[PDB]
Order: sequence, then structure tokens, then C-alpha cells
Amino acid sequence: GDWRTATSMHEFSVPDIDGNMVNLDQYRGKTVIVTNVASQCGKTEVNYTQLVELHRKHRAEGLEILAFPCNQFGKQEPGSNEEIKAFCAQYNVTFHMFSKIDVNGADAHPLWKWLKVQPNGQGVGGNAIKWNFTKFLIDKNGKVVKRYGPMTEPRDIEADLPKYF
Repeated sequence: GDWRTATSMHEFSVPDIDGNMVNLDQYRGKTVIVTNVASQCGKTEVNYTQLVELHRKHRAEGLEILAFPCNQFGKQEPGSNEEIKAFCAQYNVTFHMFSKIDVNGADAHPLWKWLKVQPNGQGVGGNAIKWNFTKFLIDKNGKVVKRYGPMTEPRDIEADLPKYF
């Protein structure tokens, strides 16, 4: 697959939660957090509340958050795209929600296959996504600059935003 040839997130297109293709080059010149989400995770509440807080705190500086539902971790995202959309409403999410995807395995979405092999997006302990709410920080040129594991509270990504704003 051609994802292997990409040098930037801006080369991918991915369906949003309504099913509509989003060309990610529209986020050129924005700092972006990409994260895999789920609704039935022990850290669902801390992640959605803190991602909303971080997005409200920094969206006027150009921060974007792209959230990808994924059911591969404990079957913790069983709902349809419509049900996930409704679920997020309780958190007042105004960042970008995407259609549910796989992030691991042969059928993972190409964007996520690409994120996992980026020099700053490689995990040791394999590149595989380990659980719900892994995060990647992506710069204004669509390069991965940091990867954060499932335990990372979204507020702790503040440490790294001045680097890239």
C-alpha cells in the first residue's frame, strides 16, 4: 500500500464520523493531535474531558484534535458511528471525530499504519498501538513529533505544545 511512500500526514484522506472524506492537508499549518478513542474504556472519561479541555484551551492557537474510534482494545467501541457521535455529545466535543477504524493488524487504516513507523512515532515494545487513547503529536508540516501511550493524561501534552505552536 502507498501509505509506505508518504512523508506527511497531509497526504492522507480519511472518512469523518459522518462518512465523508476529509483531506488531511487541510490541517497544514496547524499543530495536530491524533488519537484513537473508545467509549467503554477505563480511561474514556479522563481522555474525553481532558481532550476537550485542551482543545478549548488551545484551538485558537491552531491546535486540532483528530479522534479515531477503534474497537480493537477490549471491544471497547462496539457502537456504530452514529452512536459514537451521540456519545461524544455528552463531553461537548467540538474537535474532529472520524469513522471507526482499525489501528492494528493487516486491515488498519493506512494513516495509522503510517503513524506507527514514523521515527518519532515508533514505539519500542513494537510499533503496535497498545490500547485505547494512544496519542500522536503532529507538527504544521504533518510530521510526527511525539507519541504518547495510553496512560498519558491529555493535559500532559501541554509540555510539548510550546515546542510546536
